[PDB]
Amino acid sequence: ENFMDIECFMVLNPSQQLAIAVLSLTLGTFTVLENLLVLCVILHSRSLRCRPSYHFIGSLAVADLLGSVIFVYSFIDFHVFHRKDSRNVFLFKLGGVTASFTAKVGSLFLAAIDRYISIHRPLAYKRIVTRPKAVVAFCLMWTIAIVIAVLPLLGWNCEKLQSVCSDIFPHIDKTYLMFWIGVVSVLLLFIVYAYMYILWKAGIDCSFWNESYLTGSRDERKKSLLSKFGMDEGVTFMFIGRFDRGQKGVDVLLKAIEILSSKKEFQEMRFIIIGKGDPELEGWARSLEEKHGNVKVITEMLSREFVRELYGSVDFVIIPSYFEPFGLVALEAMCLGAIPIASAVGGLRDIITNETGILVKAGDPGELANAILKALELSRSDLSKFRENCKKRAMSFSDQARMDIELAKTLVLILVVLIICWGPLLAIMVYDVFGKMNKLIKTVFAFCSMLCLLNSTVNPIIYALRSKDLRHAFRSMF
Amino acid sequence: VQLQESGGGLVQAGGSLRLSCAASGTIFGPDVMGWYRQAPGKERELVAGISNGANTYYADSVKGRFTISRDNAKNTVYLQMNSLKPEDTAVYYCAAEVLDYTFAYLYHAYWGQGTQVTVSSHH
Ligand SMILES: CC(=N)/N=C(/NS(=O)(=O)c1ccc(C(F)(F)F)cc1)N1C[C@H](c2ccccc2)C(c2ccc(Cl)cc2)=N1
Repeated sequence: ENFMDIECFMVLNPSQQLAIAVLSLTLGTFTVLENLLVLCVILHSRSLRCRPSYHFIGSLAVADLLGSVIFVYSFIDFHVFHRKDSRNVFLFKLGGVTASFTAKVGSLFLAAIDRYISIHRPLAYKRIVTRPKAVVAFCLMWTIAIVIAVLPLLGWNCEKLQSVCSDIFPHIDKTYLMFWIGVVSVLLLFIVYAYMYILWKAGIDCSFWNESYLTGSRDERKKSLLSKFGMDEGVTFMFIGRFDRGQKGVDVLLKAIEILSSKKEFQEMRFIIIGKGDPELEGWARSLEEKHGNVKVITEMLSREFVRELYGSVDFVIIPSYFEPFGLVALEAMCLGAIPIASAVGGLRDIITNETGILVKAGDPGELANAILKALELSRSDLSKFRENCKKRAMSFSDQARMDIELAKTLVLILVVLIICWGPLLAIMVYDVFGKMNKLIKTVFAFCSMLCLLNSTVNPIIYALRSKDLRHAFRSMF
Repeated sequence: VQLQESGGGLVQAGGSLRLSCAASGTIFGPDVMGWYRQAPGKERELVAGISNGANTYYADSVKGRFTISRDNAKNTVYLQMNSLKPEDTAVYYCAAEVLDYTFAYLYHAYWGQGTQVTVSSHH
């Protein structure tokens, strides 16, 4: 009839009852100090609360605090004092613990959604996931957890309905318990599914543009590709993109090809052009394809692995676009070792340096011609230094993605620790819902109910072990 | 997705105009957005484009007189033009492309109905 029933399991002699009391007190105090440490290092750091991706850390710690302090409070009113709790105090205590667990699950929910938006929609992440939106969503989750916790205090106790209610929880009705555990279990299984999908899909896509999936060597693959196109060996150039006027300078490339067709070095310059669009530019490309034997034009839709094979086979890639907001084509080319000769516009300005490719003016067939003959002259010597420099430059643009994967791994670790800690306890409530029990099941309920405080203990250890930024912030105080 | 445009009509020469285009998508809607113009009996031309921040492109014939802005709270684009010239009488379309991060060749483009803009120097 009282919260904190320690008088059960009379095996505890007074020689060890004080030991149990002092270990529970020290564990509760340790959890409280760890949680306040996590909050104060979060709030004294500008770089941690300004990132929404870390926000749930604070939320998680706050939820664990609701499991810590309440426990300590509940441990004082029965040993240090002997105040018998009424219905209101028992309802408040049980509501606080249930609110702590539900807020933990909801924080994992919002963290999973943020991870999906960050990893698999990286262009939309910095505009969708804002700080006010994340704060509002966390507040809404906390308030709905608080409301569903405090529902029995508003008149959903079992003496009001005049019906049968639970035995391990006096003044708690059966229907409220099964509804709460159903909601929490459904949300937990959804989060397991979501994190599994996020980590699975990002594994097969983050590392796709790399030569580790390409067999053979450079010159052998180039010779096989050029024989596949019915050409001899030579300095190869590539273009892939949309066939339109205004976005990508395919017409600039065609004018440059026409200009180089009148020169004496066109026999050492093979060209591949991939794309589709307006019929006039397609017709011009096809006319240059039939006029010269060393220019190949592909119109049909291609597979991603075919483009990966093409990037690591050709020597140079031309990106003469007018408006390039992202330059993903440059990243995919440079990751596979293909020296770019691109236009210095948009996102192409700050990705190619003076030692990682050649830069031209936008919409300049003459400057493109000069750069392509300069690249032809440069290709006479060795080129492996430029290939390794481009690989080092382009692999340095995926560092944020790898840290996002590491954060998602940390979140999966936190989720499975929470699952391990709260599994058997919610299983005891499940078996309470379906069938009665004896005193042994209540005993193991009381024994494994300390796993909640153990979860609150081990969460800041995971936070300090995994996060480098949090570790550096903690090392900044001393 | 669905796109709605507003701001068409007749403008006295030398004036200024605001065009608005709103999109209804499910996740951020369009990644990159743009305004196109089509003169009567002429091909479409890229007149404005933006993704976010300082990623604005204006054509060489409209540079310095056309500015593009994007509001992300309502997911819309605004085109401001000033000192209009009578070769700008055209049907303006709103184009919105989502582009895939995994494969740079993939893109999905969506279009508006277009609004007629007639700038007149007649006094
Ligand atoms: C009746 C009963 N089980 N109460 C006890 N412990 S206890 O007093 O029995 C007890 C004490 C100490 C020890 C020993 F030996 F390990 F130290 C053993 C038993 N909790 C502990 C646990 C909890 C964790 C966090 C905050 C507050 C309470 C809890 C509980 C958890 C989830 C739900 Cl949903 C409902 C309730 N109730």
